[PDB]
Amino acid sequence: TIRNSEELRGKAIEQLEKARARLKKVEMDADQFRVNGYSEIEREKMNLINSTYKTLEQFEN
Amino acid sequence: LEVEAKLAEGRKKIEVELQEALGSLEQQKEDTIKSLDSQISALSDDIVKKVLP
Repeated sequence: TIRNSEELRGKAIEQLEKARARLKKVEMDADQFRVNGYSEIEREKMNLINSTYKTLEQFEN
Repeated sequence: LEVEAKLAEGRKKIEVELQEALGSLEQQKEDTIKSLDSQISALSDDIVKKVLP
C-alpha cells in the first residue's frame, strides 16, 4: 500500500507539472505563432496595396 | 480589410488620374486639330504635286 500512493503522487506530480510546463511551452509556441502571423498579415497587406498600385500604373499606361 | 480598402481607394485614385489624363489629351488633340492649319492647306496641296505625273 505505501509504495503505491507514493508512486501515484510521484508519477502524478511529474505528469501535473509536466502538463503545465507543456502549457507554458505552447503559450510559447502560440506567442511565436501570433507574432509570425501578424508579420505575415502586414506583409500580405503590403502585397495587395503594392501590386494594386502597380496595376493602377499599368492602367495609366 | 484596411489594406484592402486602402488599395481600393488607391484604385479609385488611379482611375481619377487616368480619367483626367484622357480628358486632357482629348483637349490637346482638339487644339492640335485646330492648330497646324497650314499643314492642312499646304498639306492638301501636298498630294496634288505628287499624286499625278
